[PDB]
Amino acid sequence: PHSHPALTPEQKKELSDIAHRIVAPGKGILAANESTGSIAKRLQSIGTENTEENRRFYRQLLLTADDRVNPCIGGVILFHETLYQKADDGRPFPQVIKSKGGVVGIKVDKGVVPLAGTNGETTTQGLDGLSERCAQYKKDGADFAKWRCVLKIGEHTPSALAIMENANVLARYASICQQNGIVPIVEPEILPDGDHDLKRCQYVTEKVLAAVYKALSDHHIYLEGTLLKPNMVTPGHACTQKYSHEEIAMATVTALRRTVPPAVTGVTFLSGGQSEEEASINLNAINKCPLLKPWALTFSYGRALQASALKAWGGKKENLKAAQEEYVKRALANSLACQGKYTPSGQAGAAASESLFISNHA
Amino acid sequence: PHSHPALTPEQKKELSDIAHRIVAPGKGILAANESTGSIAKRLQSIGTENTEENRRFYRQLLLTADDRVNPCIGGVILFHETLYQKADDGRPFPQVIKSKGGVVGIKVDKGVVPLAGTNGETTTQGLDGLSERCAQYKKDGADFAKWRCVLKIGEHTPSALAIMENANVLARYASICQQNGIVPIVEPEILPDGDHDLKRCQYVTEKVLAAVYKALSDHHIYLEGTLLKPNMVTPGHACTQKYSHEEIAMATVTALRRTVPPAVTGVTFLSGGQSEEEASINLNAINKCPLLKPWALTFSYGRALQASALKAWGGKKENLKAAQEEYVKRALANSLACQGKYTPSSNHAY
Amino acid sequence: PHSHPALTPEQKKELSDIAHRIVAPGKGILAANESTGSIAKRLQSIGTENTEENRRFYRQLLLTADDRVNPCIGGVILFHETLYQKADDGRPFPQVIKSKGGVVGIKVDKGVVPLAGTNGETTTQGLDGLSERCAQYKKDGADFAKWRCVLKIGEHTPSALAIMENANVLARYASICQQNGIVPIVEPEILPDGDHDLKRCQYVTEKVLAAVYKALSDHHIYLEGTLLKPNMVTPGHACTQKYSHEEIAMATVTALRRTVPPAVTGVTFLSGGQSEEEASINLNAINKCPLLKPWALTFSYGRALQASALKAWGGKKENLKAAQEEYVKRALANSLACQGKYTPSSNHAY
Amino acid sequence: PHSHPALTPEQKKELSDIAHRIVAPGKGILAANESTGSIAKRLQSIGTENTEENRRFYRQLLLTADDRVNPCIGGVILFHETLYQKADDGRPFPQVIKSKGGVVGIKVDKGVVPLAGTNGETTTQGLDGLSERCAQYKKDGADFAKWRCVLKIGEHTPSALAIMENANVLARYASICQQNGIVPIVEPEILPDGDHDLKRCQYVTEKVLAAVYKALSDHHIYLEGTLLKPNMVTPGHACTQKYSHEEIAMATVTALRRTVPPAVTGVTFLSGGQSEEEASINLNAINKCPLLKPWALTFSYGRALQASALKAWGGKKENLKAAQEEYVKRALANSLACQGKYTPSGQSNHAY
Repeated sequence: PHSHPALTPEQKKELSDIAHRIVAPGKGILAANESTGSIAKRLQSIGTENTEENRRFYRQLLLTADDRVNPCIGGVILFHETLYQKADDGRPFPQVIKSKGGVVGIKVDKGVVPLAGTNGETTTQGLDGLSERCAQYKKDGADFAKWRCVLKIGEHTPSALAIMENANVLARYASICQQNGIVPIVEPEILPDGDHDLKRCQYVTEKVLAAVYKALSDHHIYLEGTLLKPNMVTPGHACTQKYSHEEIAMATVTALRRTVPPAVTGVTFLSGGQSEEEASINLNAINKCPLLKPWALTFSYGRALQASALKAWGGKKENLKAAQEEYVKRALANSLACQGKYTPSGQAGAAASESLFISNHA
Repeated sequence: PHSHPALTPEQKKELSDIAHRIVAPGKGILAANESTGSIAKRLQSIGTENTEENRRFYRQLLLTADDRVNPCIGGVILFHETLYQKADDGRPFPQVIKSKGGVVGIKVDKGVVPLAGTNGETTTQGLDGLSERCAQYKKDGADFAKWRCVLKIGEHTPSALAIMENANVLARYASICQQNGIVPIVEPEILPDGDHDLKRCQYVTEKVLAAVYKALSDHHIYLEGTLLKPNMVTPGHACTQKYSHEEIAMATVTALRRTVPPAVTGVTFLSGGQSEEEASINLNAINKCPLLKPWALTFSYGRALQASALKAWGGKKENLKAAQEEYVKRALANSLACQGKYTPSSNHAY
Repeated sequence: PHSHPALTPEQKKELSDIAHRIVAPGKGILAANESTGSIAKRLQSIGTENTEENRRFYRQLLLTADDRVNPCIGGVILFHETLYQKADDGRPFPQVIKSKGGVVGIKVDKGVVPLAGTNGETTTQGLDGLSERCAQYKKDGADFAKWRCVLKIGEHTPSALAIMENANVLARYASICQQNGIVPIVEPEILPDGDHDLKRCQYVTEKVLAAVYKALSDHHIYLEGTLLKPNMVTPGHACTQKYSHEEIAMATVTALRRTVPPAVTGVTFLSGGQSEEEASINLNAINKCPLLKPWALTFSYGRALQASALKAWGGKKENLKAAQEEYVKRALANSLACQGKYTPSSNHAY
Repeated sequence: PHSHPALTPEQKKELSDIAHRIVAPGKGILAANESTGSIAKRLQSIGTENTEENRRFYRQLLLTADDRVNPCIGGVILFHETLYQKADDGRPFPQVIKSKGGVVGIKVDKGVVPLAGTNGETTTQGLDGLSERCAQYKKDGADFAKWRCVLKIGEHTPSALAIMENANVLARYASICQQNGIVPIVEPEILPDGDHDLKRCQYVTEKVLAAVYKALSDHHIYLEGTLLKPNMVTPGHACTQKYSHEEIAMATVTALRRTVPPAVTGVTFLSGGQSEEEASINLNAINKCPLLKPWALTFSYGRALQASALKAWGGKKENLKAAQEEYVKRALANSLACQGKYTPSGQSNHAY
């Protein structure tokens, strides 16, 4: 019951200042850390070879959009490869991101692994030598990190074991990050897979988050120097009953109010299969919910920000302008949504309404 | 996991409404639930025989203070005996309390008991037949309850066992209360005894509250239908280092912000033996602290509201008026305090 | 962590000695602690009024059987009422029990209560004032106590909350008993109700017992001064698949080997609705299981020891000898069973 | 509340047979898994250059001792490098180990790392890619593994976080091993450093082992297919009070009886810095303790088996025989001790 300060006042100030800059009013996160195995399917959809140059070019396309995205993007998450690549003008991507007022993030987990004795459940690995990697990434320009755990709703899931194990490992990952001046984004994703309804997702989300913050407390984590990346509370993808955006918003904010301490600097929602438009409309409704919310409620989207741009590009170099324009459109929209000032209008492509849901392959 | 609704929409509405009424803006709680045993020493200090009549008169004196206290008192905690007594005019005390706009509370725990194998630590008893008692109390005018758990800061305390057992028994007590329409006030008091500093109190408070809310979650407690009664964060009574009210306020608000969910309707601070003036000044600083507070921050005082009144009374019925005047002044003072409008005359460092 | 001895070497020796005497080779326990409301149906089955005198007579009938039962009975559990009744010769029942070489036990729990937010799950109450009660029972002749927690196998049960809460309350009960020189018998019964199979009962039984002993550790419980009363591992009462006695024995012993520390003095199995013969045959197979068992494996039966005697009696004083004869028959059968000497006439698959 | 079998009957039988063979009556384990950095200190103590060939020669010296050690050694733990080395005749070391009746073991953890917010406490890393590593080692001749967690007795240690985290990681390691047919040896070592007495060590050992087995249960670990490598229960090194071997044995067996389920196949004690003779006398006393012990109580020594051999060798090829003789003597002495038949010649429980 004795205190052995894990961080110093200076270390706390550095972590808190970083977390606040990432989720400053009107700002959100662009999750462009897709691996080669993942980005491959993306490039394939538009019939493009999955080469290092193509991946480089595509990342450059998103990172070098006009200055209209500056007020919209507070942070950009990159994959190891991209952190060490450069734009056509020789500027390292981390430098390109910062020159536009954004903070650089890096994925540090090494994927999910199966939990023996469970019904298809998993935990995440990547703690080995994480300290040394964080210290090096910090030097190379990164200020925050990404780590994803995955849970699923079923007849016997998520189980007591899965919840406890995933909560404990997130805490370890957060502790090591903070020791190296890196803001950890805690990500306990609850998949939308299944036919459960809204209230069931809310119940599970509440139990999961209560377990996550108890674990963070046991591990002496500095919450002001962290961010939370949860799933919005929605019905199952196969649920028959329909709900409005106001209901999803109310269920989501209620779950958070019952589990997330005010000390947490911000919440950056994951789209999880929602369409570009659907993701923006819900984020907006959440920010308009009548209930009191002591934390920033913004975005951290991957495909929900790139869908239209990826299609507009098509792998054709002469379509750069068209591609970037679609990206900019979604950034501005979400910027307004994280402020509760978004109202969808006329020119909203069909690709923006397409469901980006993919059944969890396992 | 699978949900088995512990409460219906109607039941939740009831508990939430009661909780909000108690901690409404500018309002607090008067803790007058002392037992014959715990009130003994006090009547002794003013040379007054400890008889039911004298107790009834004293309680009457506090509950019948003039209307100036109405906007100050949102709740009143009574001891079993008092819940069934009447004022001179024949009105049941619960009725007197309600007519002045206050909510009636009742003490339901049965005291602390020693935890074998610990360095003098305890847990609290009172769960047996608690359901039937809450239903009976509800029928007789009570809408919220009090249950006190006690922890101590020492070389090896509070231990892992004490923190875990006290947090678990508090959840059981809360569960039973919510099934009978009674708002449970969770009170995990960490004594100020000792020579520890301010940062050590903050550390222990953070760990305790964290354990408390995890246990409330495991037991499916409806937070919006509860209140929290914690100790303020301060140095031990024997600490040689000095701190300002602003530092006490910052440490207190920071600790709560790191553990108490926004859904909790309100926080009613225990006085923990502080003087009337000290408990008021500190509550004021807490409400003026810059940090954002998603819950009401008010009072739930015992001696911090009765001290001067008990003295002015001294058992003399002729002192009624003088005694009530003292109580009215502390009620007004704390009402301004819980709003940050009272005046007697680097957060990264936490 | 730091040590703060809950017991002295003398207190430990007293508890260990008591525990060993109860489960001495060939000895078991007679569970005759049925309440008025529980023995009511037992008496109406034989058209006998449920009066204090009839209950006193029936208990006397069992407690005063001839010396043939002495070597078979190491302990007898009584209900409050019976602990203060006397046989026709004026002798207090606790004296009658001790005079035959048996240890006296007393039921101390206060029944189950519903756990809010669960699918009909419960926990057990009775801790309030338990310390004073144990001190009094000790003076009146009791050396061990009984406390029953109930768990059920279902689609979503037993839940994480039920397991944790029941395990925790059993630990509080055990701690209080040992502080008063009373040997606590830890009873986490998993009902056989349902259509689940043998493997499912073994799984749940394994998870519950692990939680029970982690709890007893956290609360500093002296295991040598305790006994365990669990359910045998069997298929659900309505399971379609059928199993042999050897299978039941293997599932039961394997489950116990994976969770019960060798320090535990003994295991006294509950009958759980099994017939008199069935309960004896299963206990016999358990003792013949070709695996190492570091603890005594005996019995603590209620109806599985009284069924025939109760019927033979039929409420007629003229059938005293006949009734006791039936009791002696089951006492001898189980005495042989707990030794693997009873005759009515690939463990990696677990 | 539902079961989803992590292992099949065939997988359980395999893990169980391996565990029993390792701790069969009269047999123990030789821990020769020192790393390059660790072995450096050992070689430097005898003025010998720390080269691979020198390490190979030394490991060979122990692995090729005469057949007298056969009934004494049930298992041999190796470091990665040694698992892929060969004897002079060209035979792989794991082949040499098996031909002499021993089971081959491999160290799989990746060392300790500091736990932030604690008073110098740590946890252990090494889970990343562990499943692939175990499958590869199994194929190459390994049947059991080693993973070491370290806890320390102090003013505020072991803390709740340290105990909980170390117990959890050990369970993760055990789970992955069993999925690959490798028997995991759970090693929660409590350091003997400090001036604490016998009672304090027993208390701490009891609380640690309780958390360890609760964690193994939560992760669905098959106990019959595991072994435990705990510290003996002794006073701290700086403890002023003196104790007999009988008191050390009683406190050790008492702590184990109160926490280790009888389903555990065996207990292989670590020497924890004790002298060669001390570790043998205590192991013998532990086996003679007048209490019921439902599991095999044997050894898993490093320096308590190599101390004299390393010195007798001195790094000189001409001293091979003299060096091997020293090793054999300790192997024979401990073989008797884990049976309670040890002798210098060569042939109140309530107070705890």
